[PDB]
Amino acid sequence: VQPTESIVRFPNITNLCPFGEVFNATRFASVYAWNRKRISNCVADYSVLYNSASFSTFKCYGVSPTKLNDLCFTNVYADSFVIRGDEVRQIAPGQTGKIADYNYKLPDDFTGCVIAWNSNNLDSKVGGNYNYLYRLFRKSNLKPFERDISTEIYQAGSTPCNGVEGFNCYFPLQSYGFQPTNGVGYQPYRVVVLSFELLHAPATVCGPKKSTNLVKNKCVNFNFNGLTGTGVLTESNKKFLPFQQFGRDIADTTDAVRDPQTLEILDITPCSF
Amino acid sequence: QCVNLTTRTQLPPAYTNSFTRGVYYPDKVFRSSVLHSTQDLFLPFFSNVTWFHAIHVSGTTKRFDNPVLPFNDGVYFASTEKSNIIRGWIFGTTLDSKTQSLLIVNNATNVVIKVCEFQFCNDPFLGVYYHKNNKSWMESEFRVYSSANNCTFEYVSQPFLMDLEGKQGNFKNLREFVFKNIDGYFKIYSKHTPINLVRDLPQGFSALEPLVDLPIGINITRFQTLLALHRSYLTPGDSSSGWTAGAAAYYVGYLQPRTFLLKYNENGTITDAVDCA
Amino acid sequence: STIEEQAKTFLDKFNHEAEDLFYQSSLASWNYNTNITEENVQNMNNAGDKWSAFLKEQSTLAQMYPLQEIQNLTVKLQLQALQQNGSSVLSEDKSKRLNTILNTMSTIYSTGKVCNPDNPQECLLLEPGLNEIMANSLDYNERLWAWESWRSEVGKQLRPLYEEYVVLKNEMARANHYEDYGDYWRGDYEVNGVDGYDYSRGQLIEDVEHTFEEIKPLYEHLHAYVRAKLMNAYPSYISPIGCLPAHLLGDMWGRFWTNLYSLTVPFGQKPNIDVTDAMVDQAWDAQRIFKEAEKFFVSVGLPNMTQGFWENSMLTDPGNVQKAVCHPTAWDLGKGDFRILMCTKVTMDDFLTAHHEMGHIQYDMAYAAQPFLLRNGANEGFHEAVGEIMSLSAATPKHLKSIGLLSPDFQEDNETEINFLLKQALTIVGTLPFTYMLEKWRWMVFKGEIPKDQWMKKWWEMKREIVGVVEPVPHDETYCDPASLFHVSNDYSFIRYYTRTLYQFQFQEALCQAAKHEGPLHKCDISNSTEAGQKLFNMLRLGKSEPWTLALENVVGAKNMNVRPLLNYFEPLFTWLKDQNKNSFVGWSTDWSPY
Ligand SMILES: *[C@@H]1O[C@H](CO)[C@@H](O[C@@H]2O[C@H](CO)[C@@H](O[C@@H]3O[C@H](CO)[C@@H](O)[C@H](O)[C@@H]3O)[C@H](O)[C@H]2NC(C)=O)[C@H](O)[C@H]1NC(C)=O
Ligand SMILES: *[C@@H]1O[C@H](CO)[C@@H](O[C@@H]2O[C@H](CO)[C@@H](O)[C@H](O)[C@H]2NC(C)=O)[C@H](O)[C@H]1NC(C)=O
Ligand SMILES: *[C@@H]1O[C@H](CO)[C@@H](O[C@@H]2O[C@H](CO)[C@@H](O)[C@H](O)[C@H]2NC(C)=O)[C@H](O)[C@H]1NC(C)=O
Ligand SMILES: *[C@@H]1O[C@H](CO)[C@@H](O[C@@H]2O[C@H](CO)[C@@H](O)[C@H](O)[C@H]2NC(C)=O)[C@H](O)[C@H]1NC(C)=O
Ligand SMILES: *[C@@H]1O[C@H](CO)[C@@H](O[C@@H]2O[C@H](CO)[C@@H](O)[C@H](O)[C@H]2NC(C)=O)[C@H](O)[C@H]1NC(C)=O
Ligand SMILES: *[C@@H]1O[C@H](CO)[C@@H](O[C@@H]2O[C@H](CO)[C@@H](O)[C@H](O)[C@H]2NC(C)=O)[C@H](O)[C@H]1NC(C)=O
Ligand SMILES: *[C@@H]1O[C@H](CO)[C@@H](O[C@@H]2O[C@H](CO)[C@@H](O)[C@H](O)[C@H]2NC(C)=O)[C@H](O)[C@H]1NC(C)=O
Ligand SMILES: *[C@@H]1O[C@H](CO)[C@@H](O[C@@H]2O[C@H](CO)[C@@H](O)[C@H](O)[C@H]2NC(C)=O)[C@H](O)[C@H]1NC(C)=O
Ligand SMILES: *[C@@H]1O[C@H](CO)[C@@H](O)[C@H](O)[C@H]1NC(C)=O
Ligand SMILES: *[C@@H]1O[C@H](CO)[C@@H](O)[C@H](O)[C@H]1NC(C)=O
Ligand SMILES: *[C@@H]1O[C@H](CO)[C@@H](O)[C@H](O)[C@H]1NC(C)=O
Ligand SMILES: *[C@@H]1O[C@H](CO)[C@@H](O)[C@H](O)[C@H]1NC(C)=O
Ligand SMILES: *[C@@H]1O[C@H](CO)[C@@H](O)[C@H](O)[C@H]1NC(C)=O
Ligand SMILES: *[C@@H]1O[C@H](CO)[C@@H](O)[C@H](O)[C@H]1NC(C)=O
Ligand SMILES: *[C@@H]1O[C@H](CO)[C@@H](O)[C@H](O)[C@H]1NC(C)=O
Repeated sequence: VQPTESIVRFPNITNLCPFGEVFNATRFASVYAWNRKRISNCVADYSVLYNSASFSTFKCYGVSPTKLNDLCFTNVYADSFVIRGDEVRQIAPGQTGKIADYNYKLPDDFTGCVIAWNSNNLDSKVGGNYNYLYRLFRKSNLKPFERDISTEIYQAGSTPCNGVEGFNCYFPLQSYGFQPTNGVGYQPYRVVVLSFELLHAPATVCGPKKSTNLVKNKCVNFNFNGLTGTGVLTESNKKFLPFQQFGRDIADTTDAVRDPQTLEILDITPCSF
Repeated sequence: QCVNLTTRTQLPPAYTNSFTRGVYYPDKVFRSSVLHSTQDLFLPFFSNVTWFHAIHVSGTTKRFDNPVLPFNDGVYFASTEKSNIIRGWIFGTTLDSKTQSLLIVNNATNVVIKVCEFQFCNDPFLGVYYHKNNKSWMESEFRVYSSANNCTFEYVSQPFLMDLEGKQGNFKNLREFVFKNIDGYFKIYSKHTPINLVRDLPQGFSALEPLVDLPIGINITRFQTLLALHRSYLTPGDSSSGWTAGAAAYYVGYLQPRTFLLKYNENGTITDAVDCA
Repeated sequence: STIEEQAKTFLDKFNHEAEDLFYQSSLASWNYNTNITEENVQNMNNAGDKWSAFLKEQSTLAQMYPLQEIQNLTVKLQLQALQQNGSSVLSEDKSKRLNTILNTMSTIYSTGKVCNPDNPQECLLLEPGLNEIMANSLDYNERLWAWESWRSEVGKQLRPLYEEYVVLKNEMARANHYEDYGDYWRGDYEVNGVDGYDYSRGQLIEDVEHTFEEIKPLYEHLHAYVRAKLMNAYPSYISPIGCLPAHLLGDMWGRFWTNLYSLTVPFGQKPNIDVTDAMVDQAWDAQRIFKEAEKFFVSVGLPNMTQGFWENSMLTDPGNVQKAVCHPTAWDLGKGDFRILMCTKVTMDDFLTAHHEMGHIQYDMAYAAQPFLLRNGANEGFHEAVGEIMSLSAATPKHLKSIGLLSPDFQEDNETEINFLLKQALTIVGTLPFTYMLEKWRWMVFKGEIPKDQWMKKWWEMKREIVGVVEPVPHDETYCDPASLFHVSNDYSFIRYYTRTLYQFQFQEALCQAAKHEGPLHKCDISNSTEAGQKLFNMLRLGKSEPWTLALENVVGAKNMNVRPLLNYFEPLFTWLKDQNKNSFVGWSTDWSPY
């Protein structure tokens, strides 16, 4: 009547999500041409992202950072781009400015986390790193999650711009000046945005289900895949099929279950009273 | 890139009374020496199953039937092959670029499983070339989809090289498949039984085991079978003609909700079944 | 579609481009100043030429936007600061002639030598020889010879150059819709479009004259005391009724009376507060000095210094292999980079100078949150005032004994207080009548109230009436004595010093009242006063976006400059001078002359 131990068994954590591909990417894109990598059909370990002091901002909107590994989703979008330091807070639900209106805008009901870190050691070079650009002028604000790769001359006045720059005719894309001697605020900050989407499709991306150690000849409650029972687990002499997870006796009661890590059959006996 | 196929005389579709085949494992529960009753999507023991022929006569009907068949609740796909003519299937709703579809095909090196909104064609097929120079086939001309975009699922297997030569004789291979789409999960069952027949697969019992469970929230209404074609120097034709189909035939049976009494033995394998109808 | 939106778009494009361009130019200038070579100078020249061409193009582009249709004050101020086409309204030949005149006057002032009449093989230069003779020498004949030689060898050469310079500047000012060049200079104090905070151009002259009339008694008492003290060192050269001679003021021109402290010291038996020995026995360094300055600033309530300021500035002399200019300057690169160029030695003077430069840097970081054209002080004297208030608050004995330099058992005697007040007077109030007279002479020579054949005549008349300075020998119209100064021969304004002298004491009194400090004003310390820090940051944040009157009202509570804080700063010294001038004749008479 006293289940002391509580064991949790689950299959091995394989097929990790390619977070190191978007986080440790060599070449990032500009804020106007941000990449949108799709993350699905993998286990996303968000503990390695939160437990890392390299990131300056780890704000999560509509979700808690600790409970990230305890939730499932259908697909995650990773929006990676380089932004200036003094405009990192513009990447947030309900913010205005030049980046949040003309380059990248988040919806008011955005559910996800924004991650950013200083990249002055990589994206800054002596003489000026003019490889990153940002859209400075646009006729209207952007919709949530919308790209704009247009290079049309911004017509700021009534005079029609004949595809050339001049009076009231400015180029929409302007390049950042990233020198290694710039102070905090003007230094390049690589920022990634993890957008969580939940649809009617089955949940493909979940958190890594932790696994505990086994115990034999003790009354312990168990949980392998969905079986929440209580009994004594001992080694069995039967052999299941290569696909059958658990079994049951003639009385329609859980009798045995295959361990998702060792592929061994363990008998289940109810603790006597 | 797609090329249609001409010189294909139309013949009335044949039907074959299926035997007790079609029973699979409805769950992952182990049972021994018991008779369990299940109420799930199964195939009746005797029903009309459409027989599709793929042969090539020596002269005076060349049949390469691979039409778009409906998918009501689940299809029972049985393959009687001798040279691996059937490469895979194309599941979906309209097989257009407006809705997502399921692409399962084996191109002799990997098992490609992609779920994207492809732009398929009327006659999607693979081809081999009987090259007498190096005595090798080295299949090519993968003509299944023309425009691939917005992929949400992708899976490839380890590289291999299956037998692509054209065997002569009887059907020495039987591949049975049962496809189900419930709760957004696409369940695939498979069973391989070495047989030796020419037509009208013999009566028997084979419990199909669960192979994969692909989570894809897509609607499956129609499906098309991906066959293969043989080409050599003795084939009159340039673009649409000049090909021959090896001896092969596949069967398609639709599932219906019925009650079945499954008989398990001391090893957890289904031996017999009883249909209540 | 409107003109205001087009102006805002143009201003955004300018703030994007000019920021990076000025940052590159400032990087080149910093590499040249910290490392003198033949490549850094070429890079700096190229960057400066590119920046000047960019500014000219942007001004010619912005001139197509009317200023009467803009209703936003910020955009209007940015456009007005950008449309300043000063050196481009004149003709090409006239502009080239004016540039040639400026260059030749700068070279005459810089490359100006004078040889001894008895030693023609060795001549004297301004900086090493003339300043030394006018500062540390006591011989009447030697100082008179040096003064006459400087006024004759260089003054006479700049007479026609200045006569053409004034005409060219008047033409340029009239082309820019101004009355004269003095009006163009006073336009820096002009603010319009704000109700109650307006300030015209003649009102500046009126306020300066009123402040000078209110400060005249203190300067007259100080002049009487200095004359009584100098009568001892010169028994038969200075009269107790007349004015002081021009070459006996401790300076080449009589601007600062700091070098007269050794002769006019009230109590020579007690030495001045000098913590240099206490700084060298505690093993101090320039790093420690700047760390203590940062600690003071963060205790006031201002943010810390950036990491780039500590990992990029050159706070010490690099050595003999690398040459650099050892002039303390605060560098604002523009893109969040702030540095200080100073060959800091272990000295109390360098301590106060470091506090001044860090105050400049704090002002820069405070107004860095505004557009490029507005990233500047509210007026041409706010930066120096913000630096000097910190330099004064750091030099108090209370702050010194709280840091650890001064012993805690050191008592505050009133004799040392009087000596410190007299030094501050000689270095601050001594240059106020000189600045006023020089600026008034320049204003009246630009407006046209002084004919060309009376320039030096009226100059000496004013310097004898307004200031207590009389010329030793008569100088006719060929001895252009006024042009012997750096700021007048290099086209630099001078009223900024008077304005900053008023502003520093106004800010000091305001921050001391906000710090809940009682007693005299000169013994006030605002180190641990966060209220005064916030009250000053409210003014440093506005920068140039708001009028200087609004900034003044935010920092002191009045929209006009007042001299009463300056008089309150020297109240004990005023009483002591009134007590020490009982038998002496206060004032001066213009009829006396050393002829
Ligand atoms: C989940 O991962 C664990 C840890 O990797 C697996 O446990 C161990 O798996 C190996 C391989 O199947 C078992 O065989 C051992 O292999 C090593 C290396 O070849 C060999 O040196 C040993 O002598 C042994 O043969 C091993 O017994 C097993 N347990 C331990 C304690 O190592 C587990 O099998 C994985 N489960 C799944 C479902 O992938
Ligand atoms: C990007 O690369 C860095 C560098 O390797 C990864 O940081 C490592 O994280 C693991 C996780 O436990 C630590 O054991 C290593 O010590 C870390 N490296 C260093 C140098 O400290 C980081 O995890 C990578 N990003 C992702 C998303 O995986
Ligand atoms: C193959 O034949 C068909 C019909 O004879 C050609 O027409 C296509 O028909 C399908 C379905 O009926 C449509 O989805 C296509 O849009 C049709 N195509 C065109 C161009 O109308 C088809 O074109 C033929 N294939 C080739 C490659 O010619
Ligand atoms: C398929 O079911 C039908 C139902 O009776 C049967 O085949 C039919 O036979 C009649 C008799 O000529 C034809 O007219 C129909 O066209 C046939 N229908 C189909 C679908 O084939 C028979 O029970 C089943 N077919 C076979 C071959 O057994
Ligand atoms: C069978 O299909 C697979 C997947 O479509 C092919 O594998 C890819 O082939 C392309 C083109 O050669 C390569 O760029 C990819 O890197 C391959 N990916 C993998 C995972 O192998 C394969 O080449 C095809 N084989 C044949 C014979 O057509
Ligand atoms: C047999 O050898 C031939 C000789 O080249 C090759 O087949 C051809 O290879 C060339 C080179 O890429 C291409 O024209 C085609 O890939 C092939 N053409 C034909 C008509 O087969 C190849 O090495 C071998 N081919 C086979 C089928 O075994
Ligand atoms: C002049 O234009 C500026 C815009 O550059 C206005 O500043 C805005 O002020 C409002 C309210 O104070 C803020 O919410 C905006 O964020 C400001 N825009 C910025 C900082 O870019 C300013 O208000 C305008 N002047 C007047 C008198 O309306
Ligand atoms: C301002 O506050 C600081 C911190 O409270 C004062 O520094 C302390 O002064 C007392 C008095 O001598 C010392 O006992 C402490 O050791 C000092 N603190 C530290 C960390 O050294 C400071 O005296 C106050 N006043 C000024 C003018 O700075
Ligand atoms: C891909 O298809 C999915 C199906 O719902 C859709 O939500 C998504 O927007 C599509 N992506 C595109 C068209 O880029
Ligand atoms: C599938 O069909 C259901 C109802 O028939 C519909 O609600 C749903 O939107 C469909 N999904 C797709 C992807 O077409
Ligand atoms: C059942 O398994 C036993 C061994 O466990 C084996 O001897 C027997 O042949 C198997 N029977 C069937 C029908 O698979
Ligand atoms: C100063 O400039 C010279 C000339 O290029 C160079 O050799 C030297 O390294 C520079 N000094 C420093 C400290 O960079
Ligand atoms: C200089 O600017 C003023 C107004 O700022 C303008 O009236 C004048 O035309 C400009 N000069 C030239 C030569 O365009
Ligand atoms: C300045 O730095 C000190 C220690 O280095 C710290 O205690 C203080 O909070 C900082 N002040 C800021 C960041 O405003
Ligand atoms: C300084 O204080 C002493 C003692 O109170 C007094 O005798 C002396 O007159 C004072 N001197 C001045 C100049 O105030």
